[PDB]
Amino acid sequence: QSVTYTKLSDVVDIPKMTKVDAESRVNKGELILIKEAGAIRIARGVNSLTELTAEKGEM
Amino acid sequence: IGLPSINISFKELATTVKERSARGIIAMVLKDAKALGLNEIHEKEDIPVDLSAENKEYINLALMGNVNTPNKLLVYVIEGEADIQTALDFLETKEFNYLCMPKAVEADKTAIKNWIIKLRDIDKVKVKAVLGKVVGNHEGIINFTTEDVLVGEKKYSVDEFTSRVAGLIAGTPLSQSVTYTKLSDVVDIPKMTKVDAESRVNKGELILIKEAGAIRIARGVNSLTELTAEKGEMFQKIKIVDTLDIIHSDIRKVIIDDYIGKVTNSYDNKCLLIVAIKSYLEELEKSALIESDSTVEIDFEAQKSYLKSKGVDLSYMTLQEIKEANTGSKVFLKAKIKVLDAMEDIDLSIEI
Amino acid sequence: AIGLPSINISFKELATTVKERSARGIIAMVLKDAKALGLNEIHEKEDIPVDLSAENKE
Amino acid sequence: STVEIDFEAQKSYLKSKGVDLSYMTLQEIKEANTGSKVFLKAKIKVLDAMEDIDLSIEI
Amino acid sequence: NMEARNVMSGTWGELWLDGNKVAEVKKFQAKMEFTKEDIIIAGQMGTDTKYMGYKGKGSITLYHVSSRMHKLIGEKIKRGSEPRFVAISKLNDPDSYGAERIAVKNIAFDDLTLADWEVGVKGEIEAPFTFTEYDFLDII
Amino acid sequence: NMEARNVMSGTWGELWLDGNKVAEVKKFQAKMEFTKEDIIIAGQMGTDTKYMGYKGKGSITLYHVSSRMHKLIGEKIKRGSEPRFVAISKLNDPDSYGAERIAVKNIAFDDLTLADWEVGVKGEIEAPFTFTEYDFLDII
Amino acid sequence: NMEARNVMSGTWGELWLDGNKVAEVKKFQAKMEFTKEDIIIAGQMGTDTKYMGYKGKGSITLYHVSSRMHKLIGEKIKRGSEPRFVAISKLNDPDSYGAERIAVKNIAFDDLTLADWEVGVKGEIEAPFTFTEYDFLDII
Amino acid sequence: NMEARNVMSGTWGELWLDGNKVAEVKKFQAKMEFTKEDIIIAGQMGTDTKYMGYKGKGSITLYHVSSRMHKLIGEKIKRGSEPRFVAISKLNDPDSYGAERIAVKNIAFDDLTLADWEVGVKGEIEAPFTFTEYDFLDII
Amino acid sequence: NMEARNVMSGTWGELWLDGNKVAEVKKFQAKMEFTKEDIIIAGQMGTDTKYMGYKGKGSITLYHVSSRMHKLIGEKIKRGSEPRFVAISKLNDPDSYGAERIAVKNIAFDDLTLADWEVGVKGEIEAPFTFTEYDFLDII
Repeated sequence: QSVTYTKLSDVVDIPKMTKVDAESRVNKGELILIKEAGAIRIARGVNSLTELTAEKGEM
Repeated sequence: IGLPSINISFKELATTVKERSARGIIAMVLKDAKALGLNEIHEKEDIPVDLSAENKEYINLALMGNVNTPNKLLVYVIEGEADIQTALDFLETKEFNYLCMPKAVEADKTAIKNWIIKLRDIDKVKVKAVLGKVVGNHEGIINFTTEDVLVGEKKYSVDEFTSRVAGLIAGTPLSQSVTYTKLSDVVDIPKMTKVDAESRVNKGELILIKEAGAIRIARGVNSLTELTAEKGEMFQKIKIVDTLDIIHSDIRKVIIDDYIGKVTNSYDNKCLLIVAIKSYLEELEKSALIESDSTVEIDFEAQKSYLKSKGVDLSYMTLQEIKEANTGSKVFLKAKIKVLDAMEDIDLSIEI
Repeated sequence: AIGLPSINISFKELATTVKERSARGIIAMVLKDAKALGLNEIHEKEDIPVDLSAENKE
Repeated sequence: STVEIDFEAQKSYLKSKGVDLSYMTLQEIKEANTGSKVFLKAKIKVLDAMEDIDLSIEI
Repeated sequence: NMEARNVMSGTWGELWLDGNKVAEVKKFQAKMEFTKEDIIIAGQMGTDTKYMGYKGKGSITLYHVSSRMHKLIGEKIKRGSEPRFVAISKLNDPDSYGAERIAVKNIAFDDLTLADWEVGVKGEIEAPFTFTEYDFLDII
Repeated sequence: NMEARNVMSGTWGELWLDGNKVAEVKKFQAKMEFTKEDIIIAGQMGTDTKYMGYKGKGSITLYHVSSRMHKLIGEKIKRGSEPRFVAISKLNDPDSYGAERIAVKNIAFDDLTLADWEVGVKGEIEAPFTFTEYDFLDII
Repeated sequence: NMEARNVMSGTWGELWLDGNKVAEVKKFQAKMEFTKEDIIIAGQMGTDTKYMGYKGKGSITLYHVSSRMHKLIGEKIKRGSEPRFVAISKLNDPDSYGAERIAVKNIAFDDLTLADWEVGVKGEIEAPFTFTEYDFLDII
Repeated sequence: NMEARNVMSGTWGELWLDGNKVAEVKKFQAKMEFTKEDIIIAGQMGTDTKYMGYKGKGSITLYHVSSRMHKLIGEKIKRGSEPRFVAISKLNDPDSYGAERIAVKNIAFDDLTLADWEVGVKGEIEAPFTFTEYDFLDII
Repeated sequence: NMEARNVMSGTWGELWLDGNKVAEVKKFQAKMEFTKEDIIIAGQMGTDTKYMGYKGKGSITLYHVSSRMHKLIGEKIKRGSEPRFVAISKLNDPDSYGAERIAVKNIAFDDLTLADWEVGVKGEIEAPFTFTEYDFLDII
């Protein structure tokens, strides 16, 4: 499995935070919590790597 | 545990309440200085006493249903002197079908219109609102323009009758439509001509009309007025948009619950997902919501375009190789359905 | 450019069919125009040089 | 998946030790003595999970 | 165009039952039997037939490695509630033209085997069934 | 995960009858047959079925070493009183995942063999039966 | 406790018919078939059975050396008077635990063979019968 | 021009009772029986007839899935009020020339089945009736 | 929405007679037969009918396991006193939409079977009756 869209039941509230900002942050490479239908869940399962080279690609 | 109790009591007859409906969830925003928060109102009897009598009458108007009472009422209370966006933020978390707010101003209506348009287009969530005087071109916005509705020797403005309209719409079952639906409680409507009614219904307003007998709704159109090749005349009808939204919500719930992150992206799992979606469509066909002979399939052109975008050489590639290729984390699918409309116009020629 | 998960379900109508494009034949062809000289290799109706006139387009 | 002797690292180590790699067969380089060092290379493939789904419906 | 290599071998078959892959599968079968009625037409020596409907019948044979069918149907059958399943079969021979993948729906099994063993004999299970619907995915 | 060694061999089977271990079992069998009724639904080409009940049927084959069945049923059958028994079968192959143990209840036998022998042939006994109930112990 | 030597060999069988020893027996058989009736009980998926009675059936096969059956039944059958006989079978293998001796009573034969021969084939006779009663002597 | 495919199959029938479609319909029929009087004319050997009227009769059979007829007529029949109904029958075979649709009016049922069930058998209900009028829609 | 699983199976029936459950019930049925009078109206070709009343009829069959009906009615019938009973029938199939329960009141039996037995056949008893009233509980 993966950690994308994994719901955190314990967490209750996050500061107000916009969708386009989340897109930009995950584009830079960040793990953030997002508000979505139902409980609070993980936006994406990326790590901190952001440099793209012939040796190490998107995967 | 006490002694055995055998009590036989005598009482008079009591009135019968209208049957509850499984479908239809409506959220309303009220402004009161006391008892802020979210309240779930299931029955007309259970209303918090902190609210004013005027808010109670708005709730009561929302409670009545066309054929059945709406399933659940979500009320959010804000004291006032506050931005509407803070209530919209809380409402984004919950699940609802219609949004109405009797105490409205022009800026508040603009905010709600923008918020719902943004949700429907970007957030991929299908929600609707009933607004007093809004010229929004979207299907998610319902424009109801009738002035000075008088019920039981009272005066209701156009903006504060939207709760009743939303309750009426939520009470209607899927098989039927709100066209020519009559309101017994309503007594009098200001005088108005038929040509004006034709012009307004062509413009895209949901208005009240006075016919033989009680008052009734003229037509069940949306606020959509501009048509394209992709969006035809079908999307202007409330019933069709409602069933499409139901299909969207069901499929999204299934996909989110069972497939996102859980399973690996391989062609066999795509076939399993296709079979599941086909089974859901068959279930819909059995209930007669949609016509028979619906299909689900892999969208070949989108997959090939995606492969071209990533620089994959399609030369010397079999159609099976292209169809079964690895697409990273993306799944491309397409489907086809058909929906009918209700009976509204009749021509009968009699020869004597 | 990775982003947030996207689950979109779109409603539409009235698609249309097209003509199949084949890999069968090759044709040698001669044109005269005062610009965009040299050979020109064309596979589809959209990658035509705008330099050629409409009469040459015909 | 494949497992084999890492040729490039072995050749680099042979250069670092002063050995001459010219007029040497591939097989000769493969089974050359490398002291206490073993260089191996393996190649495997992994697949991602479903994250984004596109559904087009025509009425 | 035909070469003897183009015949599909049954070793390249795969089966999914109720969404779960089964690896110890020996054979799979599915077939539709038509119901026909004889109709004698006046003035014609050759009698004709009228098509009325069909029967779907199949069977699955698998090596005895786990209690798959017990867990699937045993407890529900006793209580009086009958379950229905979906199966997907794929035949993909590398030397053939392409793959063949069919989904068989509304499957109801005919029996349940609790124990069948013999000294000096390896275990096997045969499970007949009936069905009503099907779909085509990737036909040749 | 699937290997040829994981298939259960029938040599590793064990049987208890009426609480007594029988060392001399050749094969054991138990199976439930469902009763189904055809139902034609208007507007549908594929006919469906309705589940109505089941039959349990089995058999035991054993080498002829003692008079087990005679002592079990012979005298009671003549008097008009029919006995009922319980059997437990266990299949435990060391190379498989685990054991399979099932209890078969309310067993009534179909016949009784008094003598069956031939010159130059070793003796064997076959005893079919029916049953109604069962339980699961240690399924895989 | 079991050794492969404990299985009874059929070469060690003996038969007495009407009090006379027959040295020429090839096989002997006797078996009781129960009569059962299906009974469906409300609220129960597994159908049960009721025991009603039994049928005894058997057969004797012997090498053709004398006219035993002719002398036994031929003249009486024509006159309309049917005879009844008693048979005793004994199975005594030295390597087994013990002997098994059963008396089969009220035997009525099914047919009579007058002649059955073929060139290059040795003679044999098969005689089916029915019976009603039995007794146990020296069971294991 | 007669073909075997043109014969109408009854699996393509459909029924509407009191404005509501009945999915579980099994059989439908309706018939008008003419009343005739024999007349003998002087000088004429063959007897002739006179037509005086007709009486309509029909029947419906459905699979037992709900208490439809109870809700239709049960309470009303006790109080002494008799309801009349309208039924529409449609037969549309894809291989036939066209569809056939008839409305049967002024229907009065003959009885009401409160309960008829049998262990081991599926439920069915048969309901005869009488009618007076009819109308033609989409005649062939 | 018609499915084959929704058809009610009669093995799930239950009966209460005079307040006591009867486990050995085999069959139950109850029916109301309407009385109709033909009426011919001048100027109308089709004959019409008038509803005048109804008569209730039913039957019960049980497996012969006890002398229930004897104790119920035998002594009373001789003296000239006729008892009336109440019966409750329940049909609750797990695969159906819901349960159906009907109470049949003012039951008068038609006869009393003192003895009916047959060698080789199991015992059964059939008891017809007539009734007047009914009530609906848990209608579908």
